[PDB]
Amino acid sequence: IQNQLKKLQSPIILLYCTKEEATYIFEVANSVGLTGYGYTWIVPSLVAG
Amino acid sequence: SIGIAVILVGTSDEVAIKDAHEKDDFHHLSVVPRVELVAMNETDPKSIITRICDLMSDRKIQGVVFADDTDQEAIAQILDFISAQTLTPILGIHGGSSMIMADKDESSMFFQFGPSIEQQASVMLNIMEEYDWYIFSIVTTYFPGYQDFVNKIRSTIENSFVGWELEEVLLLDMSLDDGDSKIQNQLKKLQSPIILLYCTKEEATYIFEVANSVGLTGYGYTWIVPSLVAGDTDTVPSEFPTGLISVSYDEWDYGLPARVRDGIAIITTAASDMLSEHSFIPEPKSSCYNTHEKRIYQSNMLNRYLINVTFEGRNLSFSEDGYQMHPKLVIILLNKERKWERVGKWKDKSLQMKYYVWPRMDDHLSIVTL
Amino acid sequence: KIVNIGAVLSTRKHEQMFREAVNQANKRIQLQATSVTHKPNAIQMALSVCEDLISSQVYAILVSHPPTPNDHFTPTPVSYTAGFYRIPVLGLTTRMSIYSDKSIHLSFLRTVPPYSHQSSVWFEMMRVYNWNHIILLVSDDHEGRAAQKRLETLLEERESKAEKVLQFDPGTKNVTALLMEARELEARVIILSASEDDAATVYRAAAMLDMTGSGYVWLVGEREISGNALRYAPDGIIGLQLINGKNESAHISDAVGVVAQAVHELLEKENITDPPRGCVGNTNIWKTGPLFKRVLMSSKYADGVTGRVEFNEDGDRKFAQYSIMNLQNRKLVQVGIYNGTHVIPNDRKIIWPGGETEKPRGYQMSTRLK
Amino acid sequence: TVPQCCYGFCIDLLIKLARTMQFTYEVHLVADGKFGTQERVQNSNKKEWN
Repeated sequence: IQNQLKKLQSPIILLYCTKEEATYIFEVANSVGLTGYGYTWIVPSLVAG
Repeated sequence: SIGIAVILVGTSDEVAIKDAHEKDDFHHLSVVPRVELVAMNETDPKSIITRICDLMSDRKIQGVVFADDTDQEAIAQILDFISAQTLTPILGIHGGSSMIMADKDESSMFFQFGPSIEQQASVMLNIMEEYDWYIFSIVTTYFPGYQDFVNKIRSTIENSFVGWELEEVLLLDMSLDDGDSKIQNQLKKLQSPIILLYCTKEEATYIFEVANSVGLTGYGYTWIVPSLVAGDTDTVPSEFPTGLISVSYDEWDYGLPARVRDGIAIITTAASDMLSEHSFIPEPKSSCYNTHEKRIYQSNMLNRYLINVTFEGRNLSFSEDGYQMHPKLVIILLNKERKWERVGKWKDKSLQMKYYVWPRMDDHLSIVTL
Repeated sequence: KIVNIGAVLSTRKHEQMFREAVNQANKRIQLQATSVTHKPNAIQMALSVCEDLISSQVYAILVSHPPTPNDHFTPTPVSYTAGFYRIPVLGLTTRMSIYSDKSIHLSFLRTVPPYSHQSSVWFEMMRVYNWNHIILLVSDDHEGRAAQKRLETLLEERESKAEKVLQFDPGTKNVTALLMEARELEARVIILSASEDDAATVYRAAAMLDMTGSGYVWLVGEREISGNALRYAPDGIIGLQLINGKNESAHISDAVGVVAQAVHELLEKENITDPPRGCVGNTNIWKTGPLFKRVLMSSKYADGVTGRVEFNEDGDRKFAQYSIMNLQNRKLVQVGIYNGTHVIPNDRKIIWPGGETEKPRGYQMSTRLK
Repeated sequence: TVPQCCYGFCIDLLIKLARTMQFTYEVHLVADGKFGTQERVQNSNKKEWN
């Protein structure tokens, strides 16, 4: 999953998962590092709760 | 009638070298140089100094060719220091003495066989131009030689009529504690398909592990390293990416006894020509201890004349920095099984590859055209 | 267990002082003392160093300057002999800029500031005096090259290029040609960095060309103030001088304390191997060299008898003290002290060059153009 | 070199500037006779303007 997440190149990404899954994916992306300056994430109403 | 010494270390075919030494013909030079073949172990630099002192005080030793089967550069450094102190001319044939030390002493008389840092960069640039690559970046460790080579490569590529695209340069330091995270974060900024690396074996392995953790070494990445990054082609750290390109010295084709005989003959001819022309031959008291007053007889003429010699249809002129003018370099590649396979040979600013088409490692089409 | 240390010094009274210091530090794991004198040659010095390393099997070697004025040849033999086994070596009174790059000298620790710090000192002194146009006059040499490179880096940090740089040959009989070209500029802040011998020759040509009157300022170093240059030195020249550069017993205590801290922090590690006592026996590299050097480099001393002791990247003792001297009426007097952060002046007055009490502008306005 | 006479539009503008901002000058021609170009030939390893 971490190797496949590096293929993302667009500046905007939509995420559809659950709270625990969203937190895990965010930790994986922070390990990758594509969430600091030029990345924007959009999530549904169920991701926050 | 100048006595030259030849010291061997470890196991070596001394009987084969004896025939090459006896076959030397220098009748026109009239040197009539005697040969003193000695074998010794890898005991220490102190034992080497004692042996050199004994050989010098034995019978008018005016020159020495020293070879070793080890890989320490400290032996070459100690040999250069002893040659500078005794003011006698010594040469480095191969092995550990063939290592190129960066800054030579001012009042020294040393000669070695090998290419310079700029020569390796020029060979790499020529190979990249032949491979049609036109973009690359640079990364180096805290080694000062790496910074010097980077500056030389930048100065060479800056004044180029052809185009060139340099993305950025990295000067990350691996000696910092807990700084591997910052290095891994900064390595992600690389975007060019070619990258040059200037570091040591352990540092290269660590950087390769970090890059594999990042993942930019699998398909569209090509790495170029210097001759010091490999060192021993027999051993592989198993952490280097497949398809690594690096240059090295010609050691598979060059013959050790033939090279030793050629060096001895060139030194004898140069010394004979100098003694015939200048009419001054330096033969001081060959002692090791109490050498402060031994500098009464200056030997700068022999060092000035040792940078221009030729014999048997070959050019062996050295440079002001102590490096050979025209060396023989090889370019090898890594296959599937960990090993080094000779791919191309470069000499006299002329390269020669063993394949017109590079091995790519269904895309990559071929089209016929009239 | 018991582990001894070694050192090489002259003035056997200093050897007794070092023995007393070791006896005092023993009260702070048992350490012994082993020291020898200095020989009149480099080969004998290397042989004695090897013999002493075989006899004592120490892990660190302390080296100081001999009674020789040059004080540059003594650091070469001991360092070249100890670099074989990668044994760390700590210097006490070595200030030559030649031993700055880690390439030539692998393991080296300093207890005084190199001549490169004079460039930062001059930058701070010029910033304190609000100058923006300076002329750098340095002799062609390694120390001069380093002093020029450090000054150029400090200047490019603020994006301010030097007005004019003039280089001369070491030992040149005539330097009026460079002075004629330097006197055709608009700047008045001239910095001189050369040897004491060429210092007087440059001062004579400067005083003969009426270049030492009113409106000119002189920025020199420690080497330009000592020697016979004071016989031909001009009034108002501002020089530099180390606080405890002449003293050699004060740095010994701090070096011994740092080495004791490093040894206490080293014996608590795994895979530790003592340096081999087989000098003539073994010629390998001790694996306890790199890690011990890395641990000693970052071994920040809390407090000592000569101020805070730290180590820079390229093995340099930072945080030194300087005494800003001034020559008035053929007598030198201190005017201030720079404790790294800034220079705090004293209550004494400053006599500028030419007798002008007011601070000179150090610049002129060109009116004739081409 | 030989002293010659110079005059024209650029000389008049130069005189006007020297009068309006009160400086002096010593005009002299160029030896190369070329407008200027940056020779960056890699033969001598140096690049400089002419």
